[PDB]
Amino acid sequence: PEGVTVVLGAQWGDEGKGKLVDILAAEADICARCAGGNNAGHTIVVRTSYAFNLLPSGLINPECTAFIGSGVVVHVPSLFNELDTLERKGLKVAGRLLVSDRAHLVMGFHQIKGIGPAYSSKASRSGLRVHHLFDPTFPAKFRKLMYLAFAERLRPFIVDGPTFMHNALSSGKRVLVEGANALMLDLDYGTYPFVTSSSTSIGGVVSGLGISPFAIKRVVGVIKAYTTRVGGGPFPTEDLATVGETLQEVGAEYGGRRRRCGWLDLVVMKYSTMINGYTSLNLTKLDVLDGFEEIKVATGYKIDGVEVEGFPADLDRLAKVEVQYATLPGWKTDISNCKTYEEFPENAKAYIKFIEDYLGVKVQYVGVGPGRDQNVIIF
Amino acid sequence: PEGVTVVLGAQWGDEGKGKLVDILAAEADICARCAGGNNAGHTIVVREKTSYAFNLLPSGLINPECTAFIGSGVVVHVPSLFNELDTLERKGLKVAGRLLVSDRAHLVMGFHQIKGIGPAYSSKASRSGLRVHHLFDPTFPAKFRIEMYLAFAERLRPFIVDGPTFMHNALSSGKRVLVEGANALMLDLDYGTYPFVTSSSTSIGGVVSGLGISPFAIKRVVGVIKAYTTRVGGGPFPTEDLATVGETLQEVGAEYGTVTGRRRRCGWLDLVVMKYSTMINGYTSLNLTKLDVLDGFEEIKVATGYKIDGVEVEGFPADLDRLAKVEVQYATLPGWKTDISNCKTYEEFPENAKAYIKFIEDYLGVKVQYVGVGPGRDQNVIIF
Repeated sequence: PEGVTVVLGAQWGDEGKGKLVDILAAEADICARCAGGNNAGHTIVVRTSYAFNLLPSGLINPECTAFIGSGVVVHVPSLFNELDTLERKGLKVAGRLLVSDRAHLVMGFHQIKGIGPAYSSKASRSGLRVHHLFDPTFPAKFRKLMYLAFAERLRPFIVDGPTFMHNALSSGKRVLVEGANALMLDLDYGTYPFVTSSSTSIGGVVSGLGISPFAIKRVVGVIKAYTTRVGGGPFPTEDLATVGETLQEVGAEYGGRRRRCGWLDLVVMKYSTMINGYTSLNLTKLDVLDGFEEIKVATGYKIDGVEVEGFPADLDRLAKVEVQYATLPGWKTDISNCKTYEEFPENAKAYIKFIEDYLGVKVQYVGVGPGRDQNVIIF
Repeated sequence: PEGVTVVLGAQWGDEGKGKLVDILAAEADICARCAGGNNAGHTIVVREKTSYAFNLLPSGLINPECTAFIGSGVVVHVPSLFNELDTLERKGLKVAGRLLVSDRAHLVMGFHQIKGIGPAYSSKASRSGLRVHHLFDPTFPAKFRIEMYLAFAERLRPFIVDGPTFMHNALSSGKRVLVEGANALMLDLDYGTYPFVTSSSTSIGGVVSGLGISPFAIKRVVGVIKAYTTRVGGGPFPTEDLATVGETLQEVGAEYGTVTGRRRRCGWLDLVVMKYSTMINGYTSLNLTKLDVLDGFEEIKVATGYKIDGVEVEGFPADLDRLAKVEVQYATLPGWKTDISNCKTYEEFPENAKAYIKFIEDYLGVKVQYVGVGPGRDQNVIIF
């Protein structure tokens, strides 16, 4: 598919989008970050473990060019620390990495991790951008609150972002975008104030790459088969007993701190679908439910007996929600080695179909194990 | 077009997008602001003449059956909102009851203005900002660290909606939505002449984000391009004319600040800017405005390229020092030396006004659909 394929986290993050991106990166010329900081650290294992944080994980495909868009905020020392770690693990990066000269810089005083403060300076228009590193007045306006050494290593990566991307699109490149974090952590549309400091959604891709909405061809939402959260604020399907602990342990849901775990929440997913306009879904970690006799799925919110439309901006109202559940029979079998849709147990299919039918969006990829190879492509 | 039609300023603002909005609002069910603040002062005149100032509110309200929507991406100063609203109604234009505001829009507070748009977007990024739903939150006074905003809260209540749902329902039931971009592309927080830009997106991405919709829902994006270039702020301005061309554009185009009275910086049409602008926004067609301002020009220059040290510059430079050293390549086109203000079809245009339009079209590869040829409401030409 010529043009732009986008991969977005659909919930509150850690959905495990890495394997999909890796699958998709094999058919992509360019892999790009459009927004956010080095705040969505994640690892993928290949034949050897590769850590990606600021850099597009599509770099695992050797013929891919990686691109950092103008919407990103960049901590230069972390960038090179991350790059050097990858190359000293045998992955050639330097000849394939391009950085928009308009991306903003996370400074040392920003970490007094600094992503939020960097986006704050940006809004203030007192922030410094990548092109400032080659500006002879850089030291002066820095003092108004070593990089020069980094500027030299960075110099050959620098491009004019709008131009690079336009040329890519014009010459018919297939471009893959890796969304940072996830929808419910979006600055506008997430559980504010428990969100990140920038767009995590599809608009952030249009803004962050400076492209036409017309160039977006696919938007694949990554939906974990159950829900997790890291931060505070409400979490309607959270389980604080045995179910929560089983999800925690079987799903290896830790950063070292355990993640909050809960049933799948399709009220969240319906709102997420509304904002992002998913063309298909990646249902991940489905194997984590292999041992469950029964599986509940949130299908509705009520307050004082009346159906609640959409997702509430007010968190006290969100806290008062009474969750309506569907209960689905488990499959009680190891699906970790399924390789076609047809090998799925009947109740695993039913589970996928329930999600599809509820959301009106087809499920295209299914992650069924921790390994790179452990996926099912449905169409 | 069922779905979203967007109107975006293509240069550094003040292109005169009002007549276009007025034209499009007549065929729109909903008119929306998606991003920015009360920062784009603009007026519409109707018939024996009466002028309506729109700032925060969609000027699409000039069509009486149209519903106005303020998106989640907007930053809102509530007292200004009601000052503007009451003035429109006290001139006989009914607004209250056609106006809906996303409960996720952020609030411009008084201490932000010590206009406050920037500081409000700064609080948003810090996630310490207050949003519209907070006005109905009993902890509002606590985290403020007032009596007037609670009074405003009550007037505000029947306007408040869930933004994503309202827009989703609108698109589902086939409503025609018109989005009025604020300011212009070269003032975009990412892509403009930073730091001489506004504090948010003025471009097409800000629409997708600010209304919380799918890129697929965007049907048309009409760029408003003034027949010459103006600027208000500091920083470089490649086609700026500091002499007689500048003063003539300034005077004939009435290029004075809305409230400040301060003359705008004026220069030739710059298509290098427009090529870059097109690149970001992906215009489906163009609105060429104030073409009549060139009616008295014997020759008209148009920037077609930038060079630095004799070598052509691709795109637009992020570095302003590099922009400042740009040496501009101009084409020179013969004027038409005639009054085009009463033309009402393309065919009535003088041969050299047609040439000017075609030159713009051929250079940018985007067709010109509307041409403004005078200050009056009626004074425009629809080409197709």
